[PDB]
Amino acid sequence: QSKWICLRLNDAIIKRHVLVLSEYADLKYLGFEKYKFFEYVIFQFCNDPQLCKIIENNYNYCMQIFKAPADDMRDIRHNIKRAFKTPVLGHMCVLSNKPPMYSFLKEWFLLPHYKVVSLKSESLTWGFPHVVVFDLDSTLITEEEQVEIRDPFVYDSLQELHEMGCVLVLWSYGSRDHVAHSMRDVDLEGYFDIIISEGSTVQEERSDIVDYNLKKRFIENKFVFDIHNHRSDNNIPKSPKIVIKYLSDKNVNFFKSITLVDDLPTNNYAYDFYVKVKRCPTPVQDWEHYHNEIIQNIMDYEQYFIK
Amino acid sequence: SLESYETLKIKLALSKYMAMLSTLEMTQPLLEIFRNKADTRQIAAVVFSTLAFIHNRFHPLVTNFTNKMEFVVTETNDTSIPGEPILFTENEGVLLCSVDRPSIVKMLSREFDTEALVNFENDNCNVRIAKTFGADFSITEVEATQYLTLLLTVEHAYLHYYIFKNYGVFEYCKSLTDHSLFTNKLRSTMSTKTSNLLLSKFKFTIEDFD
Amino acid sequence: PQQYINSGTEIPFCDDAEFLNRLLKHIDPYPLSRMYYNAANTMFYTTMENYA
Repeated sequence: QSKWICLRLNDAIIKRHVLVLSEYADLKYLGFEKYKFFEYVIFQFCNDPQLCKIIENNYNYCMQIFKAPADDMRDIRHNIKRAFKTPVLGHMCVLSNKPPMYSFLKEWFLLPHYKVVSLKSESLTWGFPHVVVFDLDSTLITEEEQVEIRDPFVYDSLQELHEMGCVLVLWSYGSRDHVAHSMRDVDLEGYFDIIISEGSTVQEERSDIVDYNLKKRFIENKFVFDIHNHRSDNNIPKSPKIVIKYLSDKNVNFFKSITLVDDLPTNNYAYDFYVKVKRCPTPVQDWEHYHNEIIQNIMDYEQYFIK
Repeated sequence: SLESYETLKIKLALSKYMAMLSTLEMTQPLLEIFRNKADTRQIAAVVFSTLAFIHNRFHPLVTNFTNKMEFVVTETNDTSIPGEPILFTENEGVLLCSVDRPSIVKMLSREFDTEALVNFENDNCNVRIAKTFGADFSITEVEATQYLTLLLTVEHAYLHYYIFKNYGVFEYCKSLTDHSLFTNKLRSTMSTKTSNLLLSKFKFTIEDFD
Repeated sequence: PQQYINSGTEIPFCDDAEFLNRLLKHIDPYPLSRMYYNAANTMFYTTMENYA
């Protein structure tokens, strides 16, 4: 629960990317010119009013002041998109000069600043992309072990979504094996963008190849996850870390908004939108209302603010 | 670099030293004076001002200084000694320091190399072409080189002086015979500000070859 | 001695920090992180010469 402040760089020499500071003095860690890399930069509100006064006297950059008691990633994003009237925001830079312990945002991509040069743009969409992420084992499939397409209308809706550029990101928690069968069984991949498996579990991380099935080009479902929280509970959230990682692997570096669609609300750590799939032992053809919901969710920013 | 801003801090200390001598009674660029015998008193006074800045930054906790001391400069290799282009002396209470101009002048005649040698930020529109769109102060790297060179040379002398003052004549002789006390020693009382001292900044070795 | 800094009576100082900073700016790109070696080279050279 804190007041907050943000730089807005005057000359957007690099766009969209934003940073978070532990010190007003961190400018010294940044040195010359590199501030021109970061369109906006958030800092916790000054305790001493003289700091804010000197800031107010500085003309080198624009700035904003606000409250964000809501210590949440997506809520902060929403607030900032309001403040600067911008639908999209870049990645958050980090340094070995360790960030302020705003670790409530822990689960996120962190850019070690120098990768800024590594920031290629990408072809993959001519519009700014929306993204939707999915699961197999109990998400949208029929509950029969031989799953069925709930609706061929959905089957073609898959391709239709390309009209809007909605990117389609399956992460089955189930092993690669059932996906290996599913692929041959139904060319949803022929309608569908990105696939991942093995998400079921988290491993006790501590400091102490699949192509052969049919000559595929598919990912090593590597052990990229970590304990991350090391606490007495049993949650396997969908991971923006891995997700964005794969996105930048696809050179996907920006997005409008991302929705998770799954049967498990718990994994949603404040995703933009969550679609609790209605588990079904029949092809329900319920997709019509799911469509409508998602469309309205998209429209939310037609007003320039999600609400 | 995570040290890069500290290298900039070193640049800052350097410029702080430079501007004071560049403004206070700064008649001419160094070589114009040093090529001539004119106002050897001015030359020695500039040296003393350098020593003052050194006492300052090395031991800033107390700015007071025993400015009362004598000066000599020489033009005679029969007086000169290799390796110590400046030397302190005491004569029956007559504290004095002595120099040979020609040695240091001849020293400061080779700063003509160029850094066109090693890696830097990669050629890119970000590096340049980005600037191609949208958005007496006369100093050059060679002069800065020479000035830092002279500073570094005087550092040796100042450390020698400190030691001599604190330990008397015999230990001065001992150190001149053997500068090993210089050898790899940051360890100090905080008053020395030893990290301020540029020995911390650069390291070198010869290899005996063939 | 032809001179006597007993004539000296000062602790010379300057703090035109902003002027020094503007002057610093145009010297920022210089890679003394490379150049510095020149001084040591020439000093060692001269000392070698003097011993010879």
